[PDB]
Amino acid sequence: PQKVEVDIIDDNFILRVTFSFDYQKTGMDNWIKLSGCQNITSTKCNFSSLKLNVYEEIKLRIRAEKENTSSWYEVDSFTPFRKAQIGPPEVHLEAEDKAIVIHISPGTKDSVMWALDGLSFTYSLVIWKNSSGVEERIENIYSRHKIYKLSPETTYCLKVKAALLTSWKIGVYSPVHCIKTTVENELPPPENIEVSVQNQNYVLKWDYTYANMTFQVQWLHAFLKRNPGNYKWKQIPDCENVKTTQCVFPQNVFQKGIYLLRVQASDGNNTSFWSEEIKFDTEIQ
Amino acid sequence: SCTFKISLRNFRSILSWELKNHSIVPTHYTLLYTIMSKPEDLKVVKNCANTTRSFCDLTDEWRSTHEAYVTVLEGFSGNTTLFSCSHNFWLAIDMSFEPPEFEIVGFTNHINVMVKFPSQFDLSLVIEEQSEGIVKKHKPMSGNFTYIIDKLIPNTNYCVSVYLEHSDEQAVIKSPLKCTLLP
Amino acid sequence: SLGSRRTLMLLAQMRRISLFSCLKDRHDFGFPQEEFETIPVLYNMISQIFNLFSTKDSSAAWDETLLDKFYTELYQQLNDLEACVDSILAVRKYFQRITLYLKEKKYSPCAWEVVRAEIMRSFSLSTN
Ligand SMILES: *[C@@H]1O[C@H](CO)[C@@H](O)[C@H](O)[C@H]1NC(C)=O
Repeated sequence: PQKVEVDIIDDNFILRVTFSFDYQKTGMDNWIKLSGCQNITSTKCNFSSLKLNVYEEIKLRIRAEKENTSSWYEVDSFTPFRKAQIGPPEVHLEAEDKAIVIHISPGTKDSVMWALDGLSFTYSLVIWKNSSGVEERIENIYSRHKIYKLSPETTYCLKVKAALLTSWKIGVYSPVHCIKTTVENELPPPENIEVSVQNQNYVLKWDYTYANMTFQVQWLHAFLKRNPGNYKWKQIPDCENVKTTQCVFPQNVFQKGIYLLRVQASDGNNTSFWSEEIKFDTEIQ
Repeated sequence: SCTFKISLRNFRSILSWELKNHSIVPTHYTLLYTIMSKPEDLKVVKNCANTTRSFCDLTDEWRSTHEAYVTVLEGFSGNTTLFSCSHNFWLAIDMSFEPPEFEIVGFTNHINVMVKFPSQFDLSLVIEEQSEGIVKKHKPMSGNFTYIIDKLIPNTNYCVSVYLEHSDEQAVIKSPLKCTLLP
Repeated sequence: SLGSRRTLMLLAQMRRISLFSCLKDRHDFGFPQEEFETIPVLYNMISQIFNLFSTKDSSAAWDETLLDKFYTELYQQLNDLEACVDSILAVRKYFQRITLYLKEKKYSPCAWEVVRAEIMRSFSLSTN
């Protein structure tokens, strides 16, 4: 039996005849067959709910049968996890005048391999203009994320790979995806946002460059940007539809913790896109 | 039911309890404990079984600040057991550190502070030196321990307190002030 | 630092029921404490707690306000570790043990308490 050398992505196996599939854990006695991987065509067998944990250090046996004879291909006992490479992540886009939004999740969502490690992904990507091909490389992003400072009616392209700062392990790239930012926002966004405290209550102000705009202000827990699956910006009530370039509200409004903020301009007909975002400790003194 | 207070007094951990709304009150009490991290049987704590007094010295029993302790206190009067309360404790959070006994002696330019220790935690010692409204923290432990506050001056009243500090966030329990002028 | 003290309190506050009534369901998970320079094991350790208490299953078990304050502490903890920049395999297997325990227990209320109290030990161990 001459041994075989196999790599892994997510919940799959990849070889590099028709085939069959066995393993015996280090501490081996018996030999069990993973369902659906016996007498199969392809060189990749998927095992979600097939194999209980990928954290053991196993040994594999492969039955390769060409015509009337079946060869024996062993596999040097490995640990699945140590070998596993992150599958291509899933990418979802939403377009703007000057900006793009990214929603991302592991390909093979609910992957048995990933299990828990998933809420912990760092993503990194490279994006560029469609024709210019100027690639701004951006590493260390979070599961869902927004990109600013772009030109309207313009097609940008990109591919994303996942990474886990955790195990040195880093992943394969998504397919490239492109979109063309919409025509420039008629009402531009409020722009430089700053927050302060006075006595006990709270106040923030922005620059909307037009007179007679209202502004619907929203907040988000800061940590929720790392949690891609299933997420709601809540609006700040004292500030809902205010008539001026600042609005206020008291200390007790935010419990201690870490939040995200954004601001919007509207003339009541065509509203504007959102301002850029910001975070704060809920602690100062 | 019953309220449980856990304190550490001069290097020993004293678990104590008080009862809320009990008409028939117990004569003899028995306290038991185990931890959550392993399925071990409740051990009765030796010295605290069928004691009259409401407090138990658990110093030799509860070594680690890294366990969730579950206690059950039973009380009897009669051919009768009357009831048994349970409660849980995390030493690093629920504990309270009582201040050491101490003395001071004023000398010409300095003070001898003798902290009486007898002969398990990450605790820090702070000897406070307070005078003219001004407080200094000193952070310099078996048997009697002496600490000298030096660079002191004649004819100036100084007031001193000592306490043990686990974490800054958790509250600190200070000794009473003891005060003297230098000779 | 301040995060551990203020984190354990949150875990401590989250308790929904008597530990005495859950004693039956206790179980030794064999946390690999010798693992506790070390940063890579810690980031691994936490990222698991976050991603563990973030399940739809965890959300049904605990107070949302506490859970939240909790995520917030760990969120800041991960950035701190992110910044600076086998053991994990063992730390990961451990969480495999935990995940399995809850399943078998059908996430019973007591089964959740057995785990909460266990994480407080795991965490406190790794912090000192
Ligand atoms: C984008 O440019 C690429 C080459 O970079 C080309 O293949 C593609 O057809 C272009 N798309 C559009 C809509 O211009």
